[PDB]
Amino acid sequence: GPSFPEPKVVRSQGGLLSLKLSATPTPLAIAGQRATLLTYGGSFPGPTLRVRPRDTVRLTLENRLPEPTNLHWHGLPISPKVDDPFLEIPPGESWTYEFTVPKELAGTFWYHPHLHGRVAPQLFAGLLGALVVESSLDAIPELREAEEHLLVLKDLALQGGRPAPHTPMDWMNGKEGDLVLVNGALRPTLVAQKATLRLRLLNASNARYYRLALQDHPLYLIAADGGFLEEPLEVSELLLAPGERAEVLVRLRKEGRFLLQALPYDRGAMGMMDMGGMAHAMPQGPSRPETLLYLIAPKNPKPLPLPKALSPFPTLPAPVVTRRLVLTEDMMAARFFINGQVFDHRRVDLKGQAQTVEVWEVENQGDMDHPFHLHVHPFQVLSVGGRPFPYRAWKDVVNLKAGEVARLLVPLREKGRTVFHCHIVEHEDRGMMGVLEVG
Ligand SMILES: [Hg+2]
Ligand SMILES: [Hg+2]
Ligand SMILES: [Hg+2]
Ligand SMILES: [Hg+2]
Repeated sequence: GPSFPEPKVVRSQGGLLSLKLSATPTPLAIAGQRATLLTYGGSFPGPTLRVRPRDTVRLTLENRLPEPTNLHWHGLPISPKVDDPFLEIPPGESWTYEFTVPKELAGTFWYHPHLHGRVAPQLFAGLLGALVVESSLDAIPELREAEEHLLVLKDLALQGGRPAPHTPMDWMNGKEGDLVLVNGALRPTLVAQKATLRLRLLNASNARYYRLALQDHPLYLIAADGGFLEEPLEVSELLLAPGERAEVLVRLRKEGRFLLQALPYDRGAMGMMDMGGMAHAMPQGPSRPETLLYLIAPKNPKPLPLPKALSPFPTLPAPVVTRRLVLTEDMMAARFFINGQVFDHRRVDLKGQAQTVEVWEVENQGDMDHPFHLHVHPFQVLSVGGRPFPYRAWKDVVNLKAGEVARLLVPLREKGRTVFHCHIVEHEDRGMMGVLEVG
């Protein structure tokens, strides 16, 4: 097959993507070994769904797992009556998700389970795939002529031919694995045919961070989680927290082999030690560097010029309310809180008005990085840690380091009950989630 493995794409036809997927234990070959994973569509990752604004999506999910499951349409500003975080599909049963892709939308999104208490083991086992919303912007020559690839960043650990079980420590930290894969492949080679690459990036890991850097090259950020930036932004590196997406242009500068690496990064994971007194928690420190893929540049590369502009970001109406949501931890209990409470599906925590804008101040008072996700309502990050964000774009996950405050501009779109939570998914399963009702 192609040197660079990417999930099979399923495209809308005549404005309709109609597809049946089964969530099923699947024997496959992964990273040179045989394993049974939990998959959608018999593959890991699941198939990439590729749609356009105004398309109809009709997706029937059949649950062939021994426990309930559902789908979360991550990043999609659709109704929570469709993207229903409380819906349970029992084992053996099916459910059809039907929605229209919003008109003003573009980017890389994804799908995976969202059932409180069950997310971490299901996601870790392989239940995830990408969804790409194509844009008329993709037709401008500076993007059209680029070579495009999806990179699904997901790690895994195997034990006895199956995903390794969660340990107590995994529930405290979020589980990371030793197999650090791209599209389910171990350190694949991307033999570029064009001098400009357009890479769509997805962190589908439970807890692992990817501090992305390509040897000898900057990256040009062109999209965040849920849409384009206003113009390309040059960066020397790019951190993708769990749940985040980005799109970058890579402008290959000379012939040769360049490593795309996940550089060392300390997200505040903890170990346990006993040094003659203490049996207490201790910092793991930074992750070890990982090579994600080998990028081979073509002969005499001459990259396209960058787009001078992408998409103008809407200036939003003036906000009508400010929220404050404080994140805390009880590490030894593996419990996690928002404003001093754990999730209760019966309890509404915030009540907001559709079509108004809110300011959300999210404060991490813990010692671990916590990536904060809000369903249904994409937001504009104004600042994090008191530093203004260097671009305007739609996001749905924002990373907060220990002590940091994020200030978000949150337009409320669809009416109904939805959730917000930490995207270190073990933390969500262990309580770090709340309920927003929009009316
Ligand atoms: Hg998610
Ligand atoms: Hg979720
Ligand atoms: Hg110690
Ligand atoms: Hg968290």
